[PDB]
Amino acid sequence: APPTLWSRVTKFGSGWGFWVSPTVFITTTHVIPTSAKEFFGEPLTSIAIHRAGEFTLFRFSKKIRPDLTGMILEEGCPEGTVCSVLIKRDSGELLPLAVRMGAIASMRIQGRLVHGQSGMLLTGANAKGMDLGTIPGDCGAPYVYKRANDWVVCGVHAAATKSGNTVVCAVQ
Amino acid sequence: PTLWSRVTKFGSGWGFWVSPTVFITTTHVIPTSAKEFFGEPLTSIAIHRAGEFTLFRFSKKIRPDLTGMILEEGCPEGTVCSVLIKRDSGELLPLAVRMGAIASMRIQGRLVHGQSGMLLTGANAKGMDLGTIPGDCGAPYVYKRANDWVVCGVHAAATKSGNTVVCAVQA
Ligand SMILES: CC(C)(CO)NC(=O)c1cccc(Cl)c1
Repeated sequence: APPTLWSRVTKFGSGWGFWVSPTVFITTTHVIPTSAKEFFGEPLTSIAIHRAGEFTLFRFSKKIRPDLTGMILEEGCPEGTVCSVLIKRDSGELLPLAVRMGAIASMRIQGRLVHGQSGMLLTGANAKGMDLGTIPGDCGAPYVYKRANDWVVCGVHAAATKSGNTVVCAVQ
Repeated sequence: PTLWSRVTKFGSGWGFWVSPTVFITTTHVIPTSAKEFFGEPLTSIAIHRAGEFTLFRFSKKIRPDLTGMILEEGCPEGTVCSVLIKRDSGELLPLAVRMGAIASMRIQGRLVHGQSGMLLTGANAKGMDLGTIPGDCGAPYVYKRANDWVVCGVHAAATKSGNTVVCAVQA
């Protein structure tokens, strides 16, 4: 995946978030530190927060990442789209996991209720474990795909089944 | 402890540590001029070649951090293998491959003998981290059986799509 998409993937709370633009940062609601009152040197009172279930968007009143171009964020993607989930792992290792995207879904995963766009990993027979599949610390990683001219981000990693291929992308 | 630590840059492609002393790769990626590999004189290395499959056995422990894994001659038809691709970018790209019969296949004008496979990414336009490229040769084919990982061969070739592949196998 292009270096300019990896540069946007930022370690955050118990997981990750993603810079859509110099002023817009997206993440999974449950990775946000619940005590936090300051983000990137800005107080809460200078930030517009848009929350839909497991999807959170932060809009800043100054350019926090002026090195970046604004890119397209969409509310999920068409059924059958193949996306990459841009996962960073132990020691500048980059893991762009291939996922075939499905229907909007509500599920119960490890007792928790989760809603977003479902998908199936295309990495192996079963993706149990960290070599072929996701771990809890991957939450907030972006789902991206190429419209063979440009790249689109269509949501953030919310949950995965224990012993399975199924993942959920939280969407705007 | 990870399978990915076993995938190592080698010659024009990659190879895989099966054990502290056993390394497997694709015959055509191996340097044709060498007096040592991994600091060990070629004098003390056993080389077993079968077509596009090569196994090296070293006289001392090169990777003492590793346990020995199961190596088999291919896998049953219908098995969904993972090809463990490493890229010079720093990307790790595990891709699902549905495995078919052992055959001699015509791939970009050459005959290649090994186990056929097709990627589950399928459609085409792999210009997205969705298919193989020539520099990926020697990457291992693995799958989970019970609690056990099995390595069943090495990446030897692919069609122009990068979606129809050949896994070179032992013996
Ligand atoms: C990435 C950092 C170091 C900063 O955002 N993460 C945390 O400080 C963190 C992690 C887990 C839980 C809570 Cl409350 C905070």
